Amino acid sequence: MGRPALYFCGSIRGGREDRTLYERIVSRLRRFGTVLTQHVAAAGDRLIHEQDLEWLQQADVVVAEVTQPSLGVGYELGRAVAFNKRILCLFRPQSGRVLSAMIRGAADGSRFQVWDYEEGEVEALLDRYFEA
Amino acid sequence: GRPALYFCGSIRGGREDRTLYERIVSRLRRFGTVLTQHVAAAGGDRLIHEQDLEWLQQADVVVAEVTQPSLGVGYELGRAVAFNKRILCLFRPQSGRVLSAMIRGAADGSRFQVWDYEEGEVEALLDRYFE
Ligand SMILES: *[C@@H]1C[C@H](O)[C@@H](COP(=O)(O)O)O1
Ligand SMILES: *[C@@H]1C[C@H](O)[C@@H](COP(=O)(O)O)O1
Repeated sequence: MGRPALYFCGSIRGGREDRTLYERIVSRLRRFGTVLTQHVAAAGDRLIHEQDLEWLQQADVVVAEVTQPSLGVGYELGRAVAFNKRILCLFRPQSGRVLSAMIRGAADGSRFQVWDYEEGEVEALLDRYFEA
Repeated sequence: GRPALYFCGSIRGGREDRTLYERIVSRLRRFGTVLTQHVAAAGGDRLIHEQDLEWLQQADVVVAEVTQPSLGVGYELGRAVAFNKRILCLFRPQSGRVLSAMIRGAADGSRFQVWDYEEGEVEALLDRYFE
């Protein structure tokens, strides 16, 4: 509790297409606090559910990369909204996808923000959000 | 008309299973009023979010087909759990996918149930759930 707790979410069983980007995000988040996340660099379901729920409640900020569709990321964002968490979502329009209306439409520009970004930009945008 | 039955399934995550969603929605109509975005373009997404949240809050039972990964379906299920809704999830293992741990691990066998099924079983299973 001596540093901010930053909870990172991104697709796993939805697909690990963006795993490298997730590691880039996590690595940068470590500059701004303790990172709580299921994601581990390449280098039971009830327990997985309960641990991520535990991390989520501990979180001061929830950071989600929402480009790859994922039930778990969506579920974690829904639980996070119900917990009144500050939320930042990061989405890549160049993927060719249209972001879920439930995520884009949940944005209010303050406590729930959805930022579009392109390859090469995410570290700069994280610096902006966390006030480097 | 009650019960109100809220159906969720992938849309912008992919419409791979849209025909199965229609089969599910058609069978749900036998047991209650069906509230769903599904019917057989961003820029106004706030209105979509608010409308599905409205339907979810009115729902007596939430039915989700969770085979195709979807942020919206997952988000709706997360909000549904926070609302302490009765939830039924339906998953097809023959899809070759491993269902999200956040959905499978949310199950408690009563208020939150996850049923595996195969093509051709979904109507019988819905009949069974809704008595
Ligand atoms: C909670 C942590 C992680 O971000 C998310 C992964 O969900 P999947 O359904 O496995 O993609 O769950
Ligand atoms: C709310 C209703 C529907 O089941 C779900 C679809 O989400 P997508 O992110 O568009 O797949 O959203």
